[PDB]
Amino acid sequence: KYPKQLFLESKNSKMNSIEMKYGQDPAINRAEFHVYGGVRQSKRKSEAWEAAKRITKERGIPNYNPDLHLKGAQMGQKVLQTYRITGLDREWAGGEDTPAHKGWKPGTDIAGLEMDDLNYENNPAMQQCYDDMRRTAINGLSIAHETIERRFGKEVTPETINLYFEMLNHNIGAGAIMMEHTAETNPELVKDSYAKCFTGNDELADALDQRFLIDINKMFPKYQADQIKAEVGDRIFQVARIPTMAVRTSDGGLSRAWVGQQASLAFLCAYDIPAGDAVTSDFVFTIKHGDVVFMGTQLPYRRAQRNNSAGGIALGYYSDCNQTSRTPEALEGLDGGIDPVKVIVEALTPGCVITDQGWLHNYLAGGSSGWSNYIISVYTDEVLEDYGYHGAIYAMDKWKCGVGEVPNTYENMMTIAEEVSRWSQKNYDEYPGLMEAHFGGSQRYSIQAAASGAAVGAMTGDPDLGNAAWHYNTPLCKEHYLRLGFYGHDLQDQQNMGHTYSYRSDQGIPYELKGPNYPDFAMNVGHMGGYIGIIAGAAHARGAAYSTNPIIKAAFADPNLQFDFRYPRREFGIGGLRQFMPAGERDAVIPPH
Amino acid sequence: AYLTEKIDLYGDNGKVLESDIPLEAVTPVQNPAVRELASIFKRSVAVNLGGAQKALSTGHYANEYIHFPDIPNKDKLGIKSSPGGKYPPKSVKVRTMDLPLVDDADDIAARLKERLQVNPDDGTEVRVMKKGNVLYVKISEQLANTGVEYTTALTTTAQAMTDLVMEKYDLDFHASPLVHCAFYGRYPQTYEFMGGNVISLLAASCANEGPGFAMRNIMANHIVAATRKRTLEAVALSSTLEAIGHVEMGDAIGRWRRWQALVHACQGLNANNVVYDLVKEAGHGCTGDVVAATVGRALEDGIISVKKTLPSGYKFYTANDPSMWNAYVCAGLVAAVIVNQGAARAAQGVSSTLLYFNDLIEHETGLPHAGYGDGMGNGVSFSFFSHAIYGGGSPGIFSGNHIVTRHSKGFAIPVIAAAVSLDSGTAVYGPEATSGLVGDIFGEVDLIRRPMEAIASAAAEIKDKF
Amino acid sequence: AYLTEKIDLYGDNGKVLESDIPLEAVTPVQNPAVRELASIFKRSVAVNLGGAQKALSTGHYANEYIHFPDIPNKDKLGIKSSPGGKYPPKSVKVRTMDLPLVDDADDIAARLKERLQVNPDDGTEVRVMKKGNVLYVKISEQLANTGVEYTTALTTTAQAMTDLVMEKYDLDFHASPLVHCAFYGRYPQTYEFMGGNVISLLAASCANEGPGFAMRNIMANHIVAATRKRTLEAVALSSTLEAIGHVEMGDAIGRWRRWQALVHACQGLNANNVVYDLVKEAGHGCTGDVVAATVGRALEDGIISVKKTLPSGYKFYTANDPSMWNAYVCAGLVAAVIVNQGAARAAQGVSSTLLYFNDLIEHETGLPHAGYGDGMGNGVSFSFFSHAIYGGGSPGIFSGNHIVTRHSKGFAIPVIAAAVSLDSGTAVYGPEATSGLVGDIFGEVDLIRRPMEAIASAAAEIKDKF
Amino acid sequence: VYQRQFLPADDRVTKNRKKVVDPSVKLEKIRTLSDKDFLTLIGHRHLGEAYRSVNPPLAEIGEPEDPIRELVPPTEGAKAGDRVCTIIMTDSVYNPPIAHYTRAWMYHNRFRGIDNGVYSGRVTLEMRERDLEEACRTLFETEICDASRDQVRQYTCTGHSCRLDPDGMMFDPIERCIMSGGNVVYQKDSFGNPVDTPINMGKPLSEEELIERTVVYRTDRGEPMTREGDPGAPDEEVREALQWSRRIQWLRMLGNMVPDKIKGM
Ligand SMILES: C[C@@H](OP(=O)(O)O)[C@H](NC(=O)CCCCCCS)C(=O)O
Ligand SMILES: C[C@@H](OP(=O)(O)O)[C@H](NC(=O)CCCCCCS)C(=O)O
Ligand SMILES: C[C@H](O)CO[C@@H](C)CO[C@@H](C)CO
Ligand SMILES: O=S(=O)(O)CCS
Ligand SMILES: [Cl-]
Ligand SMILES: [Cl-]
Ligand SMILES: [Cl-]
Ligand SMILES: [Cl-]
Ligand SMILES: [Cl-]
Ligand SMILES: [K+]
Ligand SMILES: [Mn+2]
Repeated sequence: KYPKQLFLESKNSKMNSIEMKYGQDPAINRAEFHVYGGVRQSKRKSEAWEAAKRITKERGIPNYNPDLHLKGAQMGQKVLQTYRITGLDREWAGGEDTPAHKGWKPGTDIAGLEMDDLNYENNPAMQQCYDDMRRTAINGLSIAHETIERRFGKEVTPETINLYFEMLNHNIGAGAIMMEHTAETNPELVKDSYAKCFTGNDELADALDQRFLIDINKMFPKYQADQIKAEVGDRIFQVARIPTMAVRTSDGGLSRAWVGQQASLAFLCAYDIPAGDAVTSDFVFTIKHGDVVFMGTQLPYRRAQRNNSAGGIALGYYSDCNQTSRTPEALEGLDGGIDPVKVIVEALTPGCVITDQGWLHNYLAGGSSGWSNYIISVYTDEVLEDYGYHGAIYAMDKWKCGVGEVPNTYENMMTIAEEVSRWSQKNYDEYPGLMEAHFGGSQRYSIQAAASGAAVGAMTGDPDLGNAAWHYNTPLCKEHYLRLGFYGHDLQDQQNMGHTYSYRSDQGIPYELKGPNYPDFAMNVGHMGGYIGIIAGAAHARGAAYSTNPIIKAAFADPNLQFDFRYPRREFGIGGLRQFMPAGERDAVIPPH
Repeated sequence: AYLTEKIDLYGDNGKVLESDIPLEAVTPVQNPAVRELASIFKRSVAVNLGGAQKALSTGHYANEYIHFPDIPNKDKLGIKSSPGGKYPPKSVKVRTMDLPLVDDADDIAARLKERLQVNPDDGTEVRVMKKGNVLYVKISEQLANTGVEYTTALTTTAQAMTDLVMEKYDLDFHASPLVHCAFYGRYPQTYEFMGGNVISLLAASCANEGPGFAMRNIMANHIVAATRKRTLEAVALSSTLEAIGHVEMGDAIGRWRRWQALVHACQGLNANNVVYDLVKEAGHGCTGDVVAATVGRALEDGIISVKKTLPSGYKFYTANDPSMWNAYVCAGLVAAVIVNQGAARAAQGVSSTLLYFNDLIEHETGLPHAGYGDGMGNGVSFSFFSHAIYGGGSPGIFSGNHIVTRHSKGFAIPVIAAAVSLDSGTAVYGPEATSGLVGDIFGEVDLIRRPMEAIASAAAEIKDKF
Repeated sequence: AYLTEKIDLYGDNGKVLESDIPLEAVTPVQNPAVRELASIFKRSVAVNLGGAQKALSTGHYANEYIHFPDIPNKDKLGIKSSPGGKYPPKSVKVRTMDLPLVDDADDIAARLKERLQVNPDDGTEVRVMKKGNVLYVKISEQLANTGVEYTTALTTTAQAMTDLVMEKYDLDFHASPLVHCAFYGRYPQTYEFMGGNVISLLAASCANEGPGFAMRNIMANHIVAATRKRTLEAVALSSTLEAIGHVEMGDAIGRWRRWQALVHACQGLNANNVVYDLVKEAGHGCTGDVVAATVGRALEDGIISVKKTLPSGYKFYTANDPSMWNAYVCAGLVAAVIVNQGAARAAQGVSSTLLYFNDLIEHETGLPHAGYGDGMGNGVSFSFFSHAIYGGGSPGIFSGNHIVTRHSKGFAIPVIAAAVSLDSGTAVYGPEATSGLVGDIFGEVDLIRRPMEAIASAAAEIKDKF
Repeated sequence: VYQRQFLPADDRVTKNRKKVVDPSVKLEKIRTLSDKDFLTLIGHRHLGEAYRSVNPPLAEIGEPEDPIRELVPPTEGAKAGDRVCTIIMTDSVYNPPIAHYTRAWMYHNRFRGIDNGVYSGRVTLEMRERDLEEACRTLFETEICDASRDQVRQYTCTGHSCRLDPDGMMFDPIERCIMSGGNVVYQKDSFGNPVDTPINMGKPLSEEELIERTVVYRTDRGEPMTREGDPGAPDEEVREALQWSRRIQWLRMLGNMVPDKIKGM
């Protein structure tokens, strides 16, 4: 009772993602090797070799040289495959121009990308996704307004708030207000930096200058707006984004400090407070410490970080910054019903790329590869997509219910995991071209685990139980193939078969609040983004507007963001096409180049 | 060698508590009350049962406005959760639960005490407070001194609470992470038990500025809350915590030990009634009247003398006892804050008094101020970072571990404690805002709330040893 | 309640040390020798007088190839230092000095002791070692317990050394920073006394992975050096440090306390001779022979029984005592490393044995391995990070606080200690390279070098209390 | 001494696993390699070359008095102080007679004094040099080495999951193996270096012969670990490997919740 696999036939464009890699039926266990010209089969690597020759001549030191590959064998003795972004043919919304690119035509595929196009090092959409997270500072303003009204003695009104925000938008990136003879920043360098606010009080929202407003009523469907507004209440939260260029000179911990300076100044200047009045220190303290929401928490000494590093971001904060939950595709994509699978598979895309390439690679390890093929596998060619939907189809038929409604018993988790594992293995076993595409055991193992957890999370609404299904895939995978992933893959899988429902000191913690500093997760690729997706989808499936923090969810519902948090697979593909214009470049102040 | 010189210890009413006390007997390395103070900070925590219960019930776990949502009205949302609407939406409840922790506080307290106790006679204490909303916990010395760390009360209490709740209510596997979160907050994703419900007076053990700083990482607001704004008790608590901290930093050693001990005795314990006498003489005046009183008292007691008269008639003074001169400046510094910030009943000028009492002293005498530069230096840094855009905050959020105020060797935070004690409610981030639970719970401990007489009585018990 | 079940404690020669010991009596919360081990780690430091003397003399201060250069031959450099060469170049000496610290070690030790001692007969000790090149220092409990931190021996010793050297040689003002650097290294620019000459067995107090981890931040190489490679004593030291650490982490509580205590007793203290018996039975074979011996011993002792026979004849076993089964797997795990890495006399395969002993156990029995996932998980992580480009290192640099190896609840690091003890010199980052001074100096402390008999004797002294 | 059962063996695939890992079962020799060819293939030392050392002979290093160490006799390589050397093999996903976790289990049951890593694409074995040579006779010459599906390769190891070449041979980027006159022959050593004469491994097995001896489950041939009617079905209706997998998951979950919860289960 199962449909044709999505990796052989995309739902609308009917592309065969696996066949396209080879021009041969992927069911056939036969291939010729050593006949591709090595790297000459790759446009990017061939172009890179030519560029490298020019670079060597200019700088006097050799660089990229494919002929160094070991023992006379250039890379490319097998097909160096291209990739198709999963699911783009099933989108119908999100066609607006963004700060990074003109409007995408929803439904348009991105196929034929090379591996190097989806390397974090080469892909500005991926870098900008992280930069947008870490340059964000979020604060309640209630205490600052209280200090002004009682200590200083001046009334706060919508008019004074509007002036405050106009001044903060002048000074957050570019300008000065109070002082003579003060240096300023070139506006071209900081055009991505701005500040807005949101509130659950609709009368206040309507009284504010809409240019400074994240409009919850406009951004979210009514049931989600209702839930978010109920949590925000009659309060005002500020969302400020410091310059991308600035975090690229330093760290995300700059954000709360920077906004502390500039918001304090905007208060002084909008309310005419004397320079050096004692109230000033309440503003910076409020912004840095007193009423503050961070994307990430600090990390301990071995991996020391201030706030707003990727390693400090809780899984559920990665879940909730993603905005797929408010898209038409997520709200009506299952024949008019909500589609938590779409939420899962989108949210896991920045989840995986940022935690594994942005953080584990570009902070904790590194090098020229970005570990890119490992992670490309989770958002391309409809493979994980097919397996995840398979579990949902199976479960909806078996339990005769909708998403989020299968009883969240351990037995039901194990049944769904057994079927999704089975289906994953059936396809890798029956399609030699797919087994060769996902040539690393880690890709295949993470994919069956992720699909299982996606199905359980979407079908039960329970994020811990969905992630329990991930770890149960360990024996199901190992006892079938007699191989798993790379040498160090199954640290967390083995131990979380036990830790998921432990309460020992550093073992127990809800999945929403786990993150890259949970010790089991602190080292290895191929996992955290899956959990992130599962958390997001579990909440979506049970009728919630967010999983972990309504302030985070609202704070990223903002069309002025450089990265489109609603459609991350698409965005990464656009970066793969070299069509994503990031923020933070220094063109305004450097020579013609 | 022992610090045998005798001092008298006076209470905050200006009357003697104990006479003829060798300086040695108030030092942290000797005095049993000072040492018990450190021990109680190490061994005491509070369990917020009301907070844990609310987090589990509503899904508002941890901090930062976190909310794990359970949706009880899924069929009223205007959504279809089945393709084509085949099946109507059914709500689930998967992140929250109602446990009667506060109602059951007495039985919970008994179970907690049994899990923490090592042996029946070991002194473990668990007290039910706030109608069952809070437990005060003091672990035994036996447990606390097992290893090398000061965090054992925190860690054992969090695990014991988690285990005993899981057991008492016979909770299912789903509850393990959620009950853990109710007590531990975001641990171990955070090093801190961030947003949890087990609270220590001490900061997380990742947070020191250097080795030995733990007893310094205690906000002035905590000290003022715990002493309920009784000025010289706040001074004594702060000064004693600083004194313990400076032993642990290694600075109460060798040719610096007497200097460091005298800061504590003279500024923190009203030795020889100097602080009280200076406030009494100058209290109807200004900072400068305290300057006059301090120099006069130093002259009267033989601590300083005229060294040279310049042709204009200006006189350089010499310190006949440099460490005692420093300590007299430290005593005058707290008196000056009491007079100046006391007159205004407003704490903010404490930073200005710290700077200009010391500056005026040097211009008046030709002798170096407290800490040979640190008193003025911290007057500068603390003033700046309590009146500018860059960082800092109001006076009460500073501590001996705060980067702005750490430098002075033990004589700066006590004047902040004095000023905040005298404040009439001019702050937003006052003790009520940052330290209310700390003051309500830990302020019930007599030694924390009223250290002066305890330290003096303990010194009298050991005085004949030196 | 007390852990009253009786065990026998055997030495590493397979002969009984003490019989009829209640499990309670070996736990860190009760056993005086275990508690004294923590206390000695907290209170002992070494002063490298030879290193301090050399740094001052040559200008090679601190670490990282730092060198503050003094140039004694300025007129031979081919430079002019005056316009037009009007005045010939003259050398100066401004960053270095020659002090006879090693030759004066005995007097220095006396001056140091006097600065550290709080009261006569308080237990402060300073011992001259290595013909004057090193002092062993143990501060008194009186000093160490003044505040809340474990760093007081480190901080007081560094300051006392600096003060006493400045005084003894009556050095000028220029010397203050340099003598400070000779002892403290880069402190306070670094939190550590980085590149200094005062050494603790414990890491800097900024470096924990979480609260309670200090006794876990001790490399296997340090443990092996201190026990001079006597395999089961290294195992006992590591296991006991882990046991203390797990108390301080809060994990030796409530329904987990017995499980945690049995890991220590069975894996770390050769309880009931299990470890020795397994090695004796299987030592001429392979890892799998230890698997057979472990399952056989669990059956013999009634810990497990056949639960179900599947149609193929394969038998699932059930744990009649789950915590004891876990502890027997932990004992088998250390025996397996001893047999496998012992046969090779090469430590590197320890990570593979950790993984596959546990994997074989599960396939053999249908019961969960050590730590319900952690034994295999750390087998995976430790194997990866000792054979890959990404991080890590050779076995001896790991510890209970290392991110790669922290997860297992107390039963992983002791097997590293066993493997490194058995290694014939196959490493370049062996105990001699990372831990030579530690082994030479702290290995002289009998309790550190030879904990098994001390723990057993102390348990026998208190056995009648439970 | 207790008699091991090793793992559940309810079918041909799992009985093949049990045979590989059970040290009492002799692995049949299926090819002969000259000493020169054998050492050339390994690539660490050639015939007649002295063993290199990493440390002095064990009797010269001053081992401490240590009663436990006494119980464990050193291997010959340990006595000599040989360097610890690595050999790497890769088993195709397509019906190999041994696969990667079975290598680890076999090594730990059959060979003394080992280090060993399992990866999806290769398996390392690291032993004192002379000890490694003895182990490699089993790895290269017995029924656990089909020349086309179990190959020796020290790096650039991709191929386990690649499609088979037109002759049924697993891919090797470096081309250390080639099919020549129906025989598999190493034309380069395990390091990809030149060899004076190719090393003949003889004929590969046919696909039906590989399937009879394989340790892997494969869905395409009709033998998945999990059959279509197995998810959620009672234990008695599923393969013993799945019964075992379910048990391990239940007991890890419950035992790590509270250990006593698994008493008698
Ligand atoms: C004071 C302190 O800030 P907080 O009071 O902790 O918010 C500290 N900042 C600084 O020191 C800001 C220094 C730069 C601004 C002043 C330039 S004169 C910091 O970030 O830790
Ligand atoms: C292990 C540890 O490194 P060290 O052993 O301390 O050098 C740690 N790195 C990592 O965890 C690297 C993680 C990314 C590489 C592995 C990806 S699977 C760190 O930087 O603290
Ligand atoms: C390991 C054992 O087979 C697990 O049994 C479960 C399938 C059922 O047990 C639960 C429902 C009660 O402990
Ligand atoms: O070969 S290892 O598994 O160690 C590293 C894979 S990227
Ligand atoms: Cl904390
Ligand atoms: Cl003095
Ligand atoms: Cl240090
Ligand atoms: Cl138990
Ligand atoms: Cl030979
Ligand atoms: K707007
Ligand atoms: Mn440009």
